[PDB]
Order: sequence, then C-alpha cells, then structure tokens
Amino acid sequence: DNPYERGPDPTEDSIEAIRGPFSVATERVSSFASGFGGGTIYYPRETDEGTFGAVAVAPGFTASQGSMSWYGERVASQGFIVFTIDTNTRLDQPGQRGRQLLAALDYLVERSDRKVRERLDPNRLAVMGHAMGGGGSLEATVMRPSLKASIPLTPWNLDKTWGQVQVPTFIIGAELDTIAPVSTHAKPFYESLPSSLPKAYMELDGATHFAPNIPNTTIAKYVISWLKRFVDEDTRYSQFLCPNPTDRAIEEYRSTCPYK
Ligand SMILES: [Ca+2]
Ligand SMILES: [Ca+2]
Ligand SMILES: [Ca+2]
Repeated sequence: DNPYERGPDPTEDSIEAIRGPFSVATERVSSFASGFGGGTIYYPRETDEGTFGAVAVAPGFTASQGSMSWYGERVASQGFIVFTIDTNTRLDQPGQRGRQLLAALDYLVERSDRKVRERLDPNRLAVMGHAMGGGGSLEATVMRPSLKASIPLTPWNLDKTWGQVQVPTFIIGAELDTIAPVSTHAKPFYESLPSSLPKAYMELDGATHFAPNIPNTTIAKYVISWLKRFVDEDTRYSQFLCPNPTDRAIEEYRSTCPYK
C-alpha cells in the first residue's frame, strides 16, 4: 500500500468540494521569520491517518497573502499543510519569490510551531504561486529539484527557458490575460519544460489575470489532484488528470500523460 494516501477514495464531486474530509486550523507567522515576510499556515487537525506533505503559496507583484487566502482551507482540508506567504516586499521579482518560497518551506521543517511540525512530512514539499509568484514556482524548482510538485498560476517571468526542470509542473493559464499573456509567458514556459517531464497545461476559457485570486472550482479540483498525485504519490487521483480533463471551463488542456 501507499503510506501517503489520506482521506476516502475520491470522486469528481469530492475534488470539486469547497471543503474536504479534514478539519482545518491555522497558525500565524510574523514577518520576523527568516527569508520571507511571514504568512498563514493552514493544516489538517486530525492526526489518525499520519502526517501530511506541504505546499508553499506565493502571491504576485504588488500583492499580499490575502489574494491567495482562498486556497488555504479548501486545499488543506483535502490533506495538506498550506502556507500562504507574504514576500519581503511587494515589488519582489520572480527569482526572489522563488527563494522566499524555499525559505518558507524550510521554516515549516525547522522552526514552525509544534502543532504544525508534528503533522508535517518534511520529505514531501511543493510550491505554488500567482503571476510573478508563479514565475517564482518555476524558479524554486530549479533551485531545489527535490521538490515534489510545482503549480505556476498565470505565471510571469522574463526568463522563458525551463529545460532543466525535474519537478512535476502544472501550469494554469488565463485565456484573456493581458498582464502575463499566455502567448508570451505560460505557453513558452510549458513548451520549454522537458517533454519527458510529468507536466500539464490548462488554459481557462475567457479568464482574466486575476482569476487565480477568485475561488474557481476548475482551478481547485485539478490543483488538488496534482498535489495528491505528486506530493502523496496517490494514484487514486490519476483518474482526474489522465485522460485530459474536458471541463467546459477549459479552453485548452495538454499533458504528458501517462504519469508512470
Ligand atoms: Ca522576514
Ligand atoms: Ca532559464
Ligand atoms: Ca475561448
């Protein structure tokens, strides 16, 4: 058996749910934390199924953790520790955001409150972020190839080459994005990721740049599935990723299914 499986067997409704099987508590981390601007940790309360993997979540240029706060309970309740962080400054660039995502994960492993630490599997970590924070998700995987998953949301980065990434990466784009256009950011990132890498591109039909800051069942259900598959190695969730999703909200989905 897979020792990392958590919660009951999934359905399309269970990954679409506003609330998963686990109840959620929070721990606040002040900006005096080393290497990033603090944040909020969301974690599952029930301990009887074992420890959980974690994902650090970055906001974009000009923004703060509040723009990302809806991922907190919705994703943690599925069986994850979720760390929505603030950056050192609102003007930090993607490389900097990448370093701060890693500093946030290292805080979780090394210095977080006992309540979080006792629930955390330090071996199974992921990154996610919006816009320049999504560019930071990419940056982080080059900086630390041992990460289990990466989800750049409407990502922004001047660096278009990602041929060395080894971390399973799920890029979500917004069709009508004028700030980080899919034509000049999301799509060239996806095309540059190795063809041998477990990866997926999902473009949201008619969506604007700020769609990742607005609760979105299409985003949520496949974010949860991606994290389950790669942070937990949970092949119960392969069914939602392969074959490719056909939801009406999706303008395009491409992938490197199967994920062996
Ligand atoms: Ca700090
Ligand atoms: Ca590069
Ligand atoms: Ca369209």
